[PDB]
Amino acid sequence: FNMQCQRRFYEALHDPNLNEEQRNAKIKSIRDDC
Amino acid sequence: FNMQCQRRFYEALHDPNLNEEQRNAKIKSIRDDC
Amino acid sequence: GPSVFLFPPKPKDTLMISRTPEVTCVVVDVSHEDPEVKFNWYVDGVEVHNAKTKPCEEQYGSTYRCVSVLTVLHQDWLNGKEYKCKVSNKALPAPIEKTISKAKGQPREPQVYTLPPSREEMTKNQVSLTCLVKGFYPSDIAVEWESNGQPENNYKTTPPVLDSDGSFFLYSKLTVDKSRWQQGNVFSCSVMHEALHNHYTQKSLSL
Amino acid sequence: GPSVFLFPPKPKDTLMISRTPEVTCVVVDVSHEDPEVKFNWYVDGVEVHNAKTKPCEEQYGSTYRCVSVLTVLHQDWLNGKEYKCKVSNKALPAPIEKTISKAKGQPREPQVYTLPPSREEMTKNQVSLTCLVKGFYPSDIAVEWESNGQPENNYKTTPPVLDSDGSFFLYSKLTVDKSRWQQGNVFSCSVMHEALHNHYTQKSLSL
Repeated sequence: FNMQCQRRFYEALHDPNLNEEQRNAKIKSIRDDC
Repeated sequence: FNMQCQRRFYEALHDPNLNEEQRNAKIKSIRDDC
Repeated sequence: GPSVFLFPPKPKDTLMISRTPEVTCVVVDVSHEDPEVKFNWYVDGVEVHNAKTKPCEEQYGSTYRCVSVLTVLHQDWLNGKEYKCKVSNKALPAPIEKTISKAKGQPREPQVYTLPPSREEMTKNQVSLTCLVKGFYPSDIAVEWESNGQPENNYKTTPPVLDSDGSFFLYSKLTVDKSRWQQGNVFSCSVMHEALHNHYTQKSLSL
Repeated sequence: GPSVFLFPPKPKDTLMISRTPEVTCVVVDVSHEDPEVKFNWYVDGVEVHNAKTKPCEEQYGSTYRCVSVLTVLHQDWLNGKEYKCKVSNKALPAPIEKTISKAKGQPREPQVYTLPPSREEMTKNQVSLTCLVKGFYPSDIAVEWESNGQPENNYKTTPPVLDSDGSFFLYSKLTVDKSRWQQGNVFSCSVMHEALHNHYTQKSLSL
């Protein structure tokens, strides 16, 4: 699997500066543009 | 547990020179007398 | 009458962004006279509509099995959201509802340790490469093996065992010919768990 | 109605002449109006009389459960004799029969391998001593730990896992304080199985 995207997923998942809406959008971006 | 008796039990259990009757008796003596 | 089962996603699918986690609703023993089922799906009680429901399939007893599959967002499953399947049928006065979610409780990070074959096992034609995974909570986990950037599929993993401190452990055993092991090939245990950084860690094992 | 379960002896009890193997017949959900059961025991179909039957006891609800325990000969269990429990009660039109015996198949001897703690686990307060037991059939087995001639009870053992060659394996893990491990104490994994010489083997592990 692509370890780059997995790292970006995890960092977004646990980013305390993101609320649920911002976290979903950034995870959706990783899911879609990897 | 007593390892002596356990050895004697196992030897009686697998002795090819004992039929079921003779094996039961040797095993019963082991279990009864030590 | 018809009975309903609701299955959670595979642990690996919830953890790896490359996968698609799904929740699976299975209704069995739908009568032959009323072969039609309707599924409703809900996330924390709010209906969702993206389910893939395939047509019902007839079984031996002439009753019908019917499966609906709901894909879920990784972060919603990991954040404890509650997934509900409702099954409606004419043979039923009231629809059946089952609900599932992730195991509750503070997550705990697995410690991963590789243990090489003992000297006694080296006398055999095949040896056991051991991966000990201990201290994790909840019990959802995936363990895999690779070598030289290729998957090794000849392993068996024990079910998680509840330890005395409220955490789980398991062992994974990869069997390899002693010749492969003695030629110094590097093997790796890969563990996927919610409480690991990146949900992923890989431990190596080599002679 | 009333239902009957028949439990095999403990694997250790059938193997060690110091122990007494027993088969246990449990009937639950006996009506309150007929708090009366009759046990009949049979070995390969021939009635035997040595069972110890305790009086029925009533549970929550009004129903009763009723237990009968039959001691068996080690060699008879190991040699595949078939033990049958017949439960009779006035509520039941027909008595209920249950039968058990040892798993059948060529016995295979377990290979026992102790694995010391990973060098990376020596940074923690406690370490894991591992006993790998593989290649055994049938799955009936007992595993215990010792040190300095005294039992060590702080272990967890996985249930047996069927391996791909028709044999079973398991791991047993003994948790010890690292200090105990580092001060040179000898620890022992003891395994009991019908395919071991003397039904018993013990393997040691130390720094």
